[PDB]
Amino acid sequence: NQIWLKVCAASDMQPGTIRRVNRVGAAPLAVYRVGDQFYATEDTCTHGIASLSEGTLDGDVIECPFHGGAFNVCTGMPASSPCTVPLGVFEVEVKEGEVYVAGEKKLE
Amino acid sequence: LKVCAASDMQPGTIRRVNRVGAAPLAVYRVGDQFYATEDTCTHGIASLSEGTLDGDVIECPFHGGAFNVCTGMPASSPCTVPLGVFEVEVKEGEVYVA
Amino acid sequence: ANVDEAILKRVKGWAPYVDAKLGFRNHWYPVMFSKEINEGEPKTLKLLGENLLVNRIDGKLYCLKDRCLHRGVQLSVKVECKTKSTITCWYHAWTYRWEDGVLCDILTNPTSAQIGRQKLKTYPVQEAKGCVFIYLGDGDPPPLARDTPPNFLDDDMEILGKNQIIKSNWRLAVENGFDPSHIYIHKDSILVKDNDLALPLGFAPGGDRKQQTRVVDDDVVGRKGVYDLIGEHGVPVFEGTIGGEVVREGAYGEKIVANDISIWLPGVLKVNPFPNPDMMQFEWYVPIDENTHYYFQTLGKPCANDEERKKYEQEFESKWKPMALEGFNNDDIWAREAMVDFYADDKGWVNEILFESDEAIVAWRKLASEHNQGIQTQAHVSGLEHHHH
Amino acid sequence: ANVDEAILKRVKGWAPYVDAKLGFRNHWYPVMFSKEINEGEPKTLKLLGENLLVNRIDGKLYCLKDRCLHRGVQLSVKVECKTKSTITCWYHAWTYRWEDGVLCDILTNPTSAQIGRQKLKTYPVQEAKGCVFIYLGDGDPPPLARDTPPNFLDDDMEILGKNQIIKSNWRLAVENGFDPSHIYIHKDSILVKDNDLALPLGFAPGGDRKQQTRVVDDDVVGRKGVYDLIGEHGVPVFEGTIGGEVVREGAYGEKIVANDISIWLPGVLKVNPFPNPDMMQFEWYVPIDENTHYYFQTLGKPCANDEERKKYEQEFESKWKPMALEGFNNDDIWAREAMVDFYADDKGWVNEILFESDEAIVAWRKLASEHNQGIQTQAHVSGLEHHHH
Amino acid sequence: ANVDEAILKRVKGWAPYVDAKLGFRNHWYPVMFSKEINEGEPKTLKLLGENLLVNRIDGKLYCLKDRCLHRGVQLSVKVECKTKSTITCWYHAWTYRWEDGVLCDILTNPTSAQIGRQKLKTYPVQEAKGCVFIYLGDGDPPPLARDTPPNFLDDDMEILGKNQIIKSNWRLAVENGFDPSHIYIHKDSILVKDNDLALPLGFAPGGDRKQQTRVVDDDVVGRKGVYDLIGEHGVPVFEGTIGGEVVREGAYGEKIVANDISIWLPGVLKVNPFPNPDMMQFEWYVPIDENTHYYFQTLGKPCANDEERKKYEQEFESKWKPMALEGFNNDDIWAREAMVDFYADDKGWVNEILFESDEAIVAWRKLASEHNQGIQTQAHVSGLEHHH
Ligand code: FES
Ligand code: FES
Ligand code: FES
Ligand code: FES
Ligand code: FES
Ligand SMILES: [Fe+2]
Ligand SMILES: [Fe+2]
Ligand SMILES: [Fe+2]
Repeated sequence: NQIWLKVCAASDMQPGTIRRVNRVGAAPLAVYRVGDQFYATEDTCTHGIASLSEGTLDGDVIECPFHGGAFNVCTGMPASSPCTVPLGVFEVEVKEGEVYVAGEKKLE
Repeated sequence: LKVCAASDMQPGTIRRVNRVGAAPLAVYRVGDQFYATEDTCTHGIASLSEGTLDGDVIECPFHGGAFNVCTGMPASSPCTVPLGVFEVEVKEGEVYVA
Repeated sequence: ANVDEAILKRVKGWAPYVDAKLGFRNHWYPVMFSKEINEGEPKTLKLLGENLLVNRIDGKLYCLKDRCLHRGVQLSVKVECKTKSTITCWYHAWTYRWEDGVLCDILTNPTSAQIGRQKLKTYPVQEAKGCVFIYLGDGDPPPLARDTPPNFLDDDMEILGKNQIIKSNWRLAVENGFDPSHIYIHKDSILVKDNDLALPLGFAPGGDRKQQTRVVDDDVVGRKGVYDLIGEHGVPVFEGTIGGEVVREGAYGEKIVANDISIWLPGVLKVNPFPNPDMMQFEWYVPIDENTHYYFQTLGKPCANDEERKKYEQEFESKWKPMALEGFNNDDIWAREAMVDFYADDKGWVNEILFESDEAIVAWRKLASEHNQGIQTQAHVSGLEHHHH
Repeated sequence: ANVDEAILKRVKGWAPYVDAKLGFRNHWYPVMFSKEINEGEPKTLKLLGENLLVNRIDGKLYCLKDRCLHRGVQLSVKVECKTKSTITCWYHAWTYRWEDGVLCDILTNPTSAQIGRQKLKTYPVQEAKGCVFIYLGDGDPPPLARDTPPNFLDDDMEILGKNQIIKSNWRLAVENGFDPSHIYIHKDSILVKDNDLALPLGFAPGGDRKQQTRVVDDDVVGRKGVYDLIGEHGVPVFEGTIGGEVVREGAYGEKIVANDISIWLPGVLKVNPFPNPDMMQFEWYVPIDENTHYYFQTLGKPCANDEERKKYEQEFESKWKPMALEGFNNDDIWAREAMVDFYADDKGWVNEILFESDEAIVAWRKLASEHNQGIQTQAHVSGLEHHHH
Repeated sequence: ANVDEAILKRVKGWAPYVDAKLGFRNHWYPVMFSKEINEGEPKTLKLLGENLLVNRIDGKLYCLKDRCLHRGVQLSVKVECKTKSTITCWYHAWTYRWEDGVLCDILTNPTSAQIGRQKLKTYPVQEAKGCVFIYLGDGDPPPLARDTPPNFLDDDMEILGKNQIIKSNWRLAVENGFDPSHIYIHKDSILVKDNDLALPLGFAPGGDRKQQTRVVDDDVVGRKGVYDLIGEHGVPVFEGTIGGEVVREGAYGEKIVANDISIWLPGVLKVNPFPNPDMMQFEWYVPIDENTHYYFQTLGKPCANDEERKKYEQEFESKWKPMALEGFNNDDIWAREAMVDFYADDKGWVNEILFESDEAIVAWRKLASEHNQGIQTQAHVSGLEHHH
């Protein structure tokens, strides 16, 4: 259960909600539902120590609660200042109504 | 004490009331209602009867302080000290005040 | 508008006066004594925020704005008066006439299209009673007498005095001067004891509001000002009490002074008689900038011959200057300076809590609001209004 | 509204704290030592942007605003205390009671309608442990205990200290004090060597967000505070590495100091034990204005009697004040000053890049935002503004 | 936008230049001489409003922004260079590589997730002619040659200089330098008398507007500048007169200097020949902030070998530095300063009244406005802003 992490059921997350996944001995992840699509990034804002799962999802844009920085949850690319460092993006797979997230990020 | 008559002043107007060796009053008509306060602003030496009425709120000409003419409560800074209210009665369409 | 429109909206009584941070435009102001400027020795000063140059050519005073029309440098950084009647900017040698401030030569381009087509701003100057007066204004000046108090210009009146830069807005100086209750600050003046003055601590007013002052809107010479009449129906206070107990007394001397106190636009106080029954005091509070004024003090005495003049100038220098203009008015300087902080953000004009003797200050504020000849604006200072094209 | 609304919109976690540039109203603050104010000798200070006058009358302290109601002058420019219980403004003699600020007399017009109808602002004053506290707020004060750290008020605790004005905003001083990792600036302090302290370079945190601190909002006397618990599940760093090579070591002494670090509203740090294992440090960062604070340093040591207390006063005057309050905390003063430019335009509050030990500061910023008793504004300084509907 | 939109809409032709109170981003600028910065001895400077640190490591210069990513302190408050290749913030020991500015270690928390995941801003630095140039810009720099006047970088060209800080906006310094008529201020200069210089008081412009200057837009190396050609069709004034009366005379002298005057982006003036017929003056006006600039003065002279270099070194030191760089140019310094107040509120740009010789300055303003590589803003200084 390290390559793919069992998160939750696909219909157990309303379009435009965020869910935090605690991995043991590594940084937590954030899984977002934008409409019918699922995406995942590191949970930790790249600008500090804020948890992005306590931010505001506005479509495909997560707003950090600390300084109002933001990221595209699809690309992980910064969407508002002061964020400049891209989030780690984690592949999600919906296999049999079941949400799985990669235990390792795509290579930058 | 006699002041004037119900139709001697209009809705939304003020009227100074001097007194035989006494601190002048200000009489207001708010619709067809009549109220009396001190004429002197509690924030300095202004005459409120020379200010602007805005419903039940007299605005002081000096610094823009304001009072409710019913209650005497400060309604605008810099006023903090409430305005002395006087009892008002009209019998036969002749406005008397206490 | 020099002041937040939210403050001006609140001061309906006298908004133009609260706006008048830099002073009133189109008025005469004294800036120095005749003897302070010699033939062909030009002097720099700042007046209602404007850098000015003054010169004496063939005994007559001329005033240029101290700003080259070209790149906006001060001519005064390096004065080059290269012919009797001109001044040459040190930078590209644009040359102006004192007499009309016409651009008449350019030593760097004698063939320039600018020559004769540009004019440096100038201001009317006029010596009177040994004083240099500048009309900080546009168009043809009015007669000096409009902006001087009664009797200043009387032929017999010998005017002696002194001038310095005080770090307060001119309005705080005016109001302190004309303030009937402010006499409390003078209660320990060397002048009061050593010249045997009667000086109460204040006045308990009587009569009605109108009686506290006489507003002068009716002067044939066009003067505008206010007399303080608190003494006419008022009870002088010679015993100061706190909770029934006497803690201070007034001065019970023989000489009654200051029976006649008047303030005039553009900002000049007359106290008559002062500081002795044979004398009167004329003092100006002249705007230099928002934070600064000239405290231009004079004492007048009628002098019918050249013996009396010599007699006066000797007791001015030995008695009245150091006892009155300094030993009495020095307390007025730090009183003014102490009001700076409260008025500096313009909020004092809203937050001040006035009492009955401030009737005289309110009358001056209305007078000044209704009868000033213009508000000086930062626009005038940076030179974006009423120049030559 | 001390800060651009667009900045406040961005700092959703702690908007009130970022707004609190002038400090929190409705808390007690230490401003001076009891021994610096003598019977009938009024003392001036500024606190939360307000000029204050403190006086001792029959041994008890009272506090008036140093700003006359009339024309906004400081009474302190020329103090006239004419009776025991009153102060008279040097200008127009408005006279106020120390005990309740009531305008009880005016020497210049004993008939004024203002007499008994106007009130100069008062602030409560309390002495504890030789320290003068002022309640910079409105109405009935809470007990001093609410706004002091645990054990400061204990009967056994001998408090010695010093006070000075430091040029930074009070919040920079608070955050520097409670910052677990800032201990790096102290690595070469004379006191670490001369008092054989154990002092790491920093901490590798363990556990989760919640275990890094204990947020106290449930004390019996109402204190609101945060304990720094980075040490409980965290590893002290004694070997500082670059590319895996050791370039600096921490200090290896036997004396364990600073186990127990807490910050309390309105901005007071408790460090226990420090600088010695039988002592505590309590330090306040008191807001004077947006650019300035009092660094009010105290050292607590339980002494049971006259004997102990005199030895402690000797090792305070000879060792602790110079070795610790100066030799250790001098680094804290210039560290605070080094943060001024980044935070000066309020941009720092958006652009800072935090790391893990900043959890303690973040917990402080949220605690202060949620449990402060009000934001001091420029309107509290000059005069509250409100328009009718 | 550093200037009110109301003022920029009125100076339509050269709005970009009026907006550039902080200077132009994405150019090279000289800040000091090579000799002023030693191996492992970091130095501070402010450039285009940014605090920077320069260090020399195995002979090579590196430039980091002097602002810790963490709590925004200057690292130079207490420099801690703990390895040859890094600098460690004094506050919480965030440690950066000089080479690329990567946050490579944190002594106070070696387990931090920020490690390897943040980068302090770096700028390219190059030494040429014993001068230190910093590329205050983003991405790969252009060749240094683009931002130097022609001949400065020539192999035989021996460059000696003087640098100092002056309290005027850089643009007032540029305009003064290139103002053909400003030479009036130099009329009593001791260099004139002593090196026996010919110096007019001024110029009667001849020819048409376009012949007053040559706007250079076609240099192979990308240079963008203006030659002042007022000397070609115009008449040099040697007798200044007020109503036909001679009041002042020019400098009658044998030595002909300053035939060839050119201003170049980003703000360097070339005067050939000066202050002697076999030498040229290259002088930059480098923006430090709104109110301040480096007056970076150099004198160039071709020298074949060490016997001639040593010769030039000697009379720079004993003649040209004291007599020209100081004795001539000091009047430019106070002239610059005399313009601050009129231009302070950005209103001088509207309110000046130009005359014929100002065509040179008008050509620089238009050239600066269309060929500059970027406007430095307060956003670059404190941190770029943007909301979605
Ligand atoms: S921690 Fe997310 S924007 Fe700063
Ligand atoms: S006197 Fe009425 S608002 Fe001040
Ligand atoms: S600025 Fe006066 S001549 Fe150019
Ligand atoms: S200012 Fe204090 S009594 Fe007038
Ligand atoms: S400010 Fe540099 S490491 Fe914290
Ligand atoms: Fe006076
Ligand atoms: Fe510390
Ligand atoms: Fe020059």
